[PDB]
Amino acid sequence: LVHVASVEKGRSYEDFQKVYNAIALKLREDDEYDNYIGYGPVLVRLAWHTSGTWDKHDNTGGSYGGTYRFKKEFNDPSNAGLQNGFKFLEPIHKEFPWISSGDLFSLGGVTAVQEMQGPKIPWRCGRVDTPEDTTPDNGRLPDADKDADYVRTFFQRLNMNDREVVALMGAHALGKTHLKRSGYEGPWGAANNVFTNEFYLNLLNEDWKLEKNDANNEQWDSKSGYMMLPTXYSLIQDPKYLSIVKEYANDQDKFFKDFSKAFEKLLENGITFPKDAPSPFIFKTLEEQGL
Ligand code: HEM
Repeated sequence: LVHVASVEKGRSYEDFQKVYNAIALKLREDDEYDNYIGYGPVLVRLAWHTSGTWDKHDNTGGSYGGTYRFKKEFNDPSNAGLQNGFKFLEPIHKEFPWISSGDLFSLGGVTAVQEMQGPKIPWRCGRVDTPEDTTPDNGRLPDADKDADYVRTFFQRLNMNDREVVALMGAHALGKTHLKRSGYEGPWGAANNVFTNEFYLNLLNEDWKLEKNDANNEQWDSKSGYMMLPTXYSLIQDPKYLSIVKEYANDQDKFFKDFSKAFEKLLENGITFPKDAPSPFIFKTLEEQGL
């Protein structure tokens, strides 16, 4: 199918800035979640998993239809824990019932990145909810126990090249793995709820050991108490990925710019924006608005 963006009737930038603000205010208020990491990371992951089901070959999946609201997708084992992000967004949707589910899930991720001091991420409205039978089957999100060739091939399905992959993976500065959710345990760094290039610095600078965690899975652990998934560590095992890791470890602005482009692309894959659609919105943070 073709999925044509359709602006929620009569809405404009100010309407979406209000939704942004409500997400951002709740992010600030609900500070205790996940041992005081807060909801930013899980909202970024929800935006990525609701977009990352896309298949360029036939335009199935993707952010357009908001299909995570259906049980097949929210019960995907790959999505274990994202219910927390959905629950966070439920009072936002109740207050703003006119936004589509795909617009809300993707906007949650943009708002989280920006409020965590990340780059501005331009965002377009107009995803339209689609019916339950359009929900993609489970198994389209990536495995963590694989190598660089797996990662490279996986992301071709999402039309991402090596630079886009390495940039997107820098979101693992955020949050942590949780053993009961994914079979992996630990944070990738210390600044768990501030968006920086720390993922790359930790890859290069920590001393990593290949260990088994208490779910009997291998992961790479540092004495600082950080971890990398096998797929994260593959970015320094593959020589093409390694060069880009070093680039982003040495240039915060370049990582921000590249992440912003790749994340917007991820959130817009599958969507056709009419020629006379609004331009992408760049929302002000609460801090910029003095809120
Ligand atoms: C090869 C690709 C990737 C794999 C295998 C992978 C795998 C994982 C795994 C296993 C977890 C832990 C879930 C848990 O136990 O809570 C996780 C968390 C996370 N992922 Fe990734 N991921 C990948 C790419 C991405 C990308 C592209 C983004 C977004 C741009 C992303 C954002 C995050 C975030 C923010 C978290 C933390 C969630 C929290 O703290 O609740 N990941 N990922």
